Amino acid sequence: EFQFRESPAYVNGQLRPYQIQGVNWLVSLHKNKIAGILADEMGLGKTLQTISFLGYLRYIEKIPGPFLVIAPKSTLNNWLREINRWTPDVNAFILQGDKEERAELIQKKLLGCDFDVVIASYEIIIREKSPLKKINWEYIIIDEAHRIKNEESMLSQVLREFTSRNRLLITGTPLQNNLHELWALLNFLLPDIFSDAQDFDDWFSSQDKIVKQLHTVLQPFLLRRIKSDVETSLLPKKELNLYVGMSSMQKKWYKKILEKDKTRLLNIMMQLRKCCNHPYLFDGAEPGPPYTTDEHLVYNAAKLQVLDKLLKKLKEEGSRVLIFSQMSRLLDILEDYCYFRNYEYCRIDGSTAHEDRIQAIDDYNAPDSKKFVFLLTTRAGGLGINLTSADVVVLYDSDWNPQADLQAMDRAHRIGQKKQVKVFRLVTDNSVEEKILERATQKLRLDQLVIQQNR
Amino acid sequence: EFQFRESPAYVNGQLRPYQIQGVNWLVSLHKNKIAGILADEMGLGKTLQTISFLGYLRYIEKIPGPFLVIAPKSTLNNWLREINRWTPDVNAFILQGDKEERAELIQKKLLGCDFDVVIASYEIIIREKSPLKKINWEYIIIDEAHRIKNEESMLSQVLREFTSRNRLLITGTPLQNNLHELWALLNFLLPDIFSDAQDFDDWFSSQDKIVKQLHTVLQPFLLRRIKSDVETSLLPKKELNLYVGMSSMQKKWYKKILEKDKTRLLNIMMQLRKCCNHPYLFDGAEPGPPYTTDEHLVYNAAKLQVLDKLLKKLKEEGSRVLIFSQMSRLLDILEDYCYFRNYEYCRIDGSTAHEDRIQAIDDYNAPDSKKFVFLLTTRAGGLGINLTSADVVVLYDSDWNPQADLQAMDRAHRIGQKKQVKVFRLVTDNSVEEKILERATQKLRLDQLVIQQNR
Amino acid sequence: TRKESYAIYVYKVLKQVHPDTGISSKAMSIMNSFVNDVFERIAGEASRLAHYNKRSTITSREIQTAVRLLLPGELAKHAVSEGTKAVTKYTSA
Amino acid sequence: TRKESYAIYVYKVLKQVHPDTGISSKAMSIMNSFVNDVFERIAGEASRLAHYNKRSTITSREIQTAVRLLLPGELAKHAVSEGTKAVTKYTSA
Amino acid sequence: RYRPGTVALREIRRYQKSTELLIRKLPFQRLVREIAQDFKTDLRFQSSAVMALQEASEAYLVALFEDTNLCAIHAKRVTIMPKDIQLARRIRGER
Amino acid sequence: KPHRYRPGTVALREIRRYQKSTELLIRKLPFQRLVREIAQDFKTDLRFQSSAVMALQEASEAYLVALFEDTNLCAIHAKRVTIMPKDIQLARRIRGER
Amino acid sequence: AKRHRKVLRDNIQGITKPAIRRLARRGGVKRISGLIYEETRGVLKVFLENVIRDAVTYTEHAKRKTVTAMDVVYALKRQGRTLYGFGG
Amino acid sequence: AKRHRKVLRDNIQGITKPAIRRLARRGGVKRISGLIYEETRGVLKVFLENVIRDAVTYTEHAKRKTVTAMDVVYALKRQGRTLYGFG
Amino acid sequence: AKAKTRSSRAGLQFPVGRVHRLLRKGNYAERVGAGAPVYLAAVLEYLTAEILELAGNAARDNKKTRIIPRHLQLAVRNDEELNKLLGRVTIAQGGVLPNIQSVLLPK
Amino acid sequence: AKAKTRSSRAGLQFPVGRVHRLLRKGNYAERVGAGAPVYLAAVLEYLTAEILELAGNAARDNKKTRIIPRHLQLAVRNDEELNKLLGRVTIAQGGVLPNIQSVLLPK
DNA sequence: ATCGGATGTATATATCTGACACGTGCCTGGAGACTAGGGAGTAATCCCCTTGGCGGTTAAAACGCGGGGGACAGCGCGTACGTGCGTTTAAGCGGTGCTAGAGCTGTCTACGACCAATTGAGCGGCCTCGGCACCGGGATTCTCGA
DNA sequence: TCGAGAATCCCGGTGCCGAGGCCGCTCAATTGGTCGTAGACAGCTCTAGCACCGCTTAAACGCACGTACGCGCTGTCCCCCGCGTTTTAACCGCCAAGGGGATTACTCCCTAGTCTCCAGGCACGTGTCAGATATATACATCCGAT
Ligand SMILES: Nc1ncnc2c1ncn2[C@@H]1O[C@H](COP(=O)(O)OP(=O)(O)OP(=O)(O)O)[C@@H](O)[C@H]1O
Ligand SMILES: Nc1ncnc2c1ncn2[C@@H]1O[C@H](COP(=O)(O)OP(=O)(O)OP(=O)(O)O)[C@@H](O)[C@H]1O
Ligand SMILES: [Mg+2]
Ligand SMILES: [Mg+2]
Repeated sequence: EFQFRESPAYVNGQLRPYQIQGVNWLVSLHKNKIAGILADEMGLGKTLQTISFLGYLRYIEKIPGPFLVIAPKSTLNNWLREINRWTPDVNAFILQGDKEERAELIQKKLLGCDFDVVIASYEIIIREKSPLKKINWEYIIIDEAHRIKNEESMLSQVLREFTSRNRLLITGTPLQNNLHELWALLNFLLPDIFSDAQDFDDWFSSQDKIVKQLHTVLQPFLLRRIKSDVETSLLPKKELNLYVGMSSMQKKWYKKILEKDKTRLLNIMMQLRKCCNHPYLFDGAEPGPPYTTDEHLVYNAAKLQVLDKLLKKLKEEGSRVLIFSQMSRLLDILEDYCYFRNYEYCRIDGSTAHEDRIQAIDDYNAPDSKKFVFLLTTRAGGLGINLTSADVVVLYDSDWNPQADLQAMDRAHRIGQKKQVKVFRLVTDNSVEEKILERATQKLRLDQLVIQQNR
Repeated sequence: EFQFRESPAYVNGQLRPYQIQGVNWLVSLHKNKIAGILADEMGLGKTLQTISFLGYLRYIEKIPGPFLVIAPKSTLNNWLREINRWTPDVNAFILQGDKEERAELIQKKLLGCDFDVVIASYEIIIREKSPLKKINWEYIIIDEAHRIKNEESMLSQVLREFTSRNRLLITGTPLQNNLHELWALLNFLLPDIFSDAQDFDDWFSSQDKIVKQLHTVLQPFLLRRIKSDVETSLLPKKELNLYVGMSSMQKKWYKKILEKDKTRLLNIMMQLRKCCNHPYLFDGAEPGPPYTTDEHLVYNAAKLQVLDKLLKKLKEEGSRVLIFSQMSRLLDILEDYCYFRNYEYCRIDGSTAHEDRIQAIDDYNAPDSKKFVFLLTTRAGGLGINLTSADVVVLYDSDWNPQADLQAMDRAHRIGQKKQVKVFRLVTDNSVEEKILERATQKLRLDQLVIQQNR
Repeated sequence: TRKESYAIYVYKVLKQVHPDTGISSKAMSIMNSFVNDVFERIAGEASRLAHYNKRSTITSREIQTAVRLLLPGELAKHAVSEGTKAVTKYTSA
Repeated sequence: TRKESYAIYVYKVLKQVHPDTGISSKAMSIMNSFVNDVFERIAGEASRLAHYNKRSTITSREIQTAVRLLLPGELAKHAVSEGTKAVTKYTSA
Repeated sequence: RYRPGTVALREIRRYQKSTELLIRKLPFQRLVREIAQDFKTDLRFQSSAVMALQEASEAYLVALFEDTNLCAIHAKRVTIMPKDIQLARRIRGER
Repeated sequence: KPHRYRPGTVALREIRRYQKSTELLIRKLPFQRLVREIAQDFKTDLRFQSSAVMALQEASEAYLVALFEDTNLCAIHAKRVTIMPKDIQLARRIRGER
Repeated sequence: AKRHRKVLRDNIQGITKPAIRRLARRGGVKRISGLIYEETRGVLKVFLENVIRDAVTYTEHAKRKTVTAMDVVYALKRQGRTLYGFGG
Repeated sequence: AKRHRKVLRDNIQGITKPAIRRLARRGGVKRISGLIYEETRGVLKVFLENVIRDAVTYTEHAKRKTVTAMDVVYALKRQGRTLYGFG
Repeated sequence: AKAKTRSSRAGLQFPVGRVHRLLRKGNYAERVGAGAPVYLAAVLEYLTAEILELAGNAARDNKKTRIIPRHLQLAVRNDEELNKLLGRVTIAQGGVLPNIQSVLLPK
Repeated sequence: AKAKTRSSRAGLQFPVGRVHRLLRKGNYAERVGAGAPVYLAAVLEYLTAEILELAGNAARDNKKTRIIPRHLQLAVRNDEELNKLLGRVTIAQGGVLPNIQSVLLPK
């Protein structure tokens, strides 16, 4: 069939050969009338192949049509700018903003069919579902596919109601927790083909009798390209675990929690995690009032006490830092710390407004990049955004799900890095953090050691 | 011993021989230290023997002392006047009147021991008991003894608390209902001698094995003189039963009661008695308002309808009438009837005040006796008073206890009558009145046919 | 496991009273609560009546008395009418 | 016929509390009816608790809980202390 | 002469100090019997039963007058009036 | 000039529209936090069912609505239209709960 | 005519005005509006109707004909007004 | 110092002035004196104290650790406010 | 033979057998007469019928065809017999009766 | 062996055996534990002691040596906790608590 | 503001007195011993439902300002009610007669419990469709300034 | 006064979801005998409620007076309502972990049922002392002339 030998003429820029192979894969799927998962690793231009394939469907098979692209909120500007850079000839816009503006946009453009590509976030989709359900979509494109890993999630349900000629999924981390997630994704891709949960489960029941069958069943539905066997031009990542103890305040509060010491303690896990991260997250442990930010912050927190030394050092080495955390409040603590330390942060979080997010990213990726450290959270700003300017990623606290950390560390070690990436994960000795690290390791091995080793 | 042959010198007037015999009996009892019942018949001067015996105890044994005479309220003036007529040399007064006057009298005379004879009614005795209990009485004299026939009656109890050298009882009708009454009286007379109820009962268990023993036991404790064997000079009474039916109103109301026809009917007996006496005693049966007294009263009441004929007739014969009734309201009806009939009544009842009673009796016993008919009630004014002026006694309605009727009919047929006494008892045919008459007859035969036949 | 309720019976009564209306789930929960409440009231009162009179048996006449005591005014007369009707019909067959 | 009351026991308690005071008969009847009233309250509450928890036995735990529910404030704690003391001593002997 | 009100306080003190019943036995008994006739004709009574009724009735009325006084004082008065009685009953939930 | 209602009209409109509806009137999260804080003082570290908290809120709002009706009647009795703490106190005094 | 003297024209009027004043004085009342007595009589009569209805129900359930102190006590306890001092 | 933003200074204040006004309006009240809110909060707190005490007693007796709808319903019924619609 | 439900024999729509079991396991009395379940079942059926017709009418006046707690509350609180019976009962989602005191209405 | 009353073993004055019988004859539950009568008797005894002590004090304040319903009423209505316990209870011949509103008293 | 004199009230005293505390005989109900059985406590399991925090959205709450109308104080004016006096009428207690009715006793006997077998009715699970909730759009109505 | 004008009501249209209808268990209700005891019945007896009257006496009822209290009117002011702006905290959905509730199986120990004594609680006399009454006396207090 149409094998699409060389780089597209209509697509600007030159794409590397494996990108052409992926585009060919997509075209094959489109003609065969099957939909698959572009599960390529983090960092490679998955957006670029997607745009190329849309350019195919517009300029070869001549179907501009309605195109729906769903993505995390932070990456909507990224998609818009990229589609305006590679094929600046398609009608594309972001369906975001106030509900008044959203309804206005619907009435003008969405109901006027004056569009080709629509970019929307999950919340808008689940919100603006009635008008979108009135369009016979050709392709529905979901970035960050592991978001629908639960089939009862109302995003999953709503997506299972749109009129779609065909579907297509992107995710850098396809397998998250167990097998059932894959069935969840595929039931969205090919509902008729699978339509079976227990049959899928018992066809394998979690040697060679299964894992080989595992590969065989999904060989045509998935495509992965590891960065080691495909790019290689990239210096590899350097990870590190900085084992630390606890300070006096930390130790005291840790026991106080342990022997149950009028405040509500129901999930002991999160209380211990707060303790290990920073005891000031507990109310009142900070001396005062008056509340002053001079220096009592750093020394009574083993995490931050080590952090100050390491950050200052790297400042003399003159590199750039990314800080990921699980908690917005700890992020506030860190921000106050830099305010004391006279650094130039560029904090992003789940409460940050859209254009503020755009402005922050553009600030940190500026030429000469006035900013030093950039404050993040693993969920909100830990997907898709392209902070290649920095070179040192610091995971303040580990996550219960390793792939959420893989995405975070790969937000800097992606194409066009041209540096050495050093990832400094902080752990606390003799604490639950060790346990969460262990469980994350088992969940991650259940993944890498089995499914995607050949890929 | 002192046999007291002839008429007392100190006592005015001449007393008949059997009176001397009774006085001798009393003196014997006094010396023997036993007390007995002067149970002489109605009409003979029982008061006179009592006064004579007191004159004995004052002028022969020389003991003026304290003397207590208890009597029905209506006869107190009679006792006072008689003691002032026969032996007008003794300190005697009536302890009656308002409580203020009563306390005043107590303080002046009773506590001052400035008295010899005290006359009091039952209610005053039971009321003024604390001051009277502070006198060591020599003789306590109870007229109308059948009043204490129940030993739990608070009059009985209170009398069983006074300090009495000796006792003495008067009653024209000693045996009222059964045997137990006699034991009740004798336990007051000789508490130590008898002091036994069940022993008294079973010593006889109610032929000859008993009634002879009955006579023997009480031969010295009792003295009776029938008028037939002693007076031999009084005209004998003429009794008559005027059987009547019922009028329309009476018949109607009688059924209405029978088949239970919103007003309370609990003792059907009294309701039927009211019906038979006069239906106007029921509220509303009288036509009206307006309420007029012309003639509808007489014809719709068989009792009164017969009464009008008989009363009018006897008016042309020109005799005088006594009317006894069981109910004060029926007495009011009769009074209104005479008001219509322009007769001159002199009504007495239980609500009539003391001096009003005196005035009424004196009016009816006046020379030429301006009054024609005299309205009474069997309980209040049916004892002791001396209406010898009249000659026709009409018992409007029978009583459950025959002796209450014997007293009533004997209030006119007593000494110094000098006429023929005609007693007209009215009965209603086919009514409960027949039943009450039957039961009264059995109670009366249980008396006359057994106990006092020899006396 | 299995929870028993008066749902189907209340539904039958409704389809005899208004043969064309419906009742939502919250409302039928409310009817279930009402039925259990009034049942327990009547049963408790009947129980203590039998206790006062030193019987050891709950019978239709104690149910009748407890009904007259609980239900007010016109409700009691019609309720007793309906109950006597039912027991009469029942004992006929 | 014989009628049972709490008279002799209320009198014993009174002679332990005020060793020199008496109680008139009307007040004695008042105390008797008070005792019966509170007994019936506690017993009924324990019955309902045992029914709720699908048990078929009234134990010191149910009586204790019913006392907590009924008696308010300091009376609850004092009464529970008294009762547990008594049951402890009873079991020890 | 005492000024209006003084005797009112005096008799308040007397009657709050005492304990006996305040309605006469026969009037109350007749009223009870008449009321009872409307539910079952030809009823009998026990003296203790009528006394129980009188105790309960007097207690109830005393409580009602306490609440009525509270309402009247609230309305900035000292004289109790039928609207005060009605308000008290409605709030108590007896309407 | 801008349009303004009289100081008493919007109150009547609110009365009508709130007596017409049936939903809850207190915010669910603040009520839940209050319940948890109160309940902590009897036994520490209790869990709740969502239906338990919802039942509590139903009962609480029902109680308060009844109390405000009684308060309003008291205020009218005193010849005002503004309800006041003395009115609440009197209403709870008459109901025998204070 | 002495037959038609008078009747108390009701039994409910036997609850005399002085008696109601005395109950009010025990309740703590100082000054009494002249209209109070009629509402007081009405209130009392309603209260009695409720209690007596219940007591008669108890009585005739027991197949008796005499209303007893215990019937009244149960009726009051039912009403929510426990009464101490009359048995039970 | 962004870590020291604020606290809602109590949970009882979470019953805001507008919410009390809405409850009053449902009750039928037109004007509300400014002091009403404070003792309204007091009254609500007292009521909740009683009911929750009773429900926690029931839960403790059943040896559970979660208060349930049935426990609350029992507490209300015991205090004399039956609630229909939760079991 | 062929089983006939006691509910059938009495012509009822509430379960006589279930009511009998609830009486017998409810610790109301040592013994239970045979007609007690029938009488109680009939009474509960009647009361339910009354509340249901009232609530259905209340719904119909709102041009609605499913009953909801609002309708139940209106039905109960609008008549004196049932209001007195359920005088101390809270109905979740019931709302209140529309009622404004007259002195508050504008002049 | 010589008999010992359950009341004696528990050292009470209220009768455990009678309470046990009343529990078992009152239809409260199918079975009755062994310590329920003891625990209940202890509680009733305590409450009676509390009320009696208060009423005796109230009597002694009136130079009286016999409790009467008036004293019981005074004790109960002056102790706020017992008053809460017996809120809905009428004590015959009890009288009321002396209480005059402050507004009425003369200026 | 302060005395003077009534006037009600509290207190001490002696006297009944009747209600209460006590002593006796009986029976009936509680304690002891023993047996048998079933309720509940215990341990294991698992799964489900609670908890905590974050992410995004957005509607309600908090603050502030202008102004009018509702509460509160003050004043005058009937007017209704408290206080005091003289009469009689109705209540209270008792006495009588009486008889219905309530409570005890002994006998069956009909009814309700208990048990075993079987079946059908009710519960949980699984489907669709109609009733209702937005939702825009015009009509009507009522309010506030004229 | 009548002309804006904001809120409210219908009202047709759309979708949406919660109601209604159908399909397998399983367990609990019905049938059929068999017992045994709760109560219904008849008879007896004695007691306590009813109705009336008699007699006493205290409270209720009608009347007059004057005062202080409730009610209406006026004025002031201030406090609460209505409205606009901003932001923040509620709401709902995600996402993990894991505590805790709910079932099942085992068995044991605690309660019930029975029979046998016996002693404690009840009914019934009986003496007696706490208290209510009456009397006199002292005192606090209130309302009217200086
Ligand atoms: N042909 C190309 N030439 C230069 N840069 C490229 C090319 N293709 C991709 N990139 C780089 O890819 C980056 C954009 O991110 P990218 O599209 O790789 O995200 P992704 O991994 O495709 O998808 P996700 O959003 O899941 O990370 C840009 O920084 C851009 O430099
Ligand atoms: N010695 C006498 N001489 C004249 N008349 C006498 C004499 N004795 C008695 N009487 C008459 O007795 C009448 C007084 O009534 P009396 O004393 O006979 O009543 P009673 O029968 O004694 O007692 P009761 O009062 O029970 O009838 C007077 O009319 C009087 O004439
Ligand atoms: Mg990308
Ligand atoms: Mg004579």
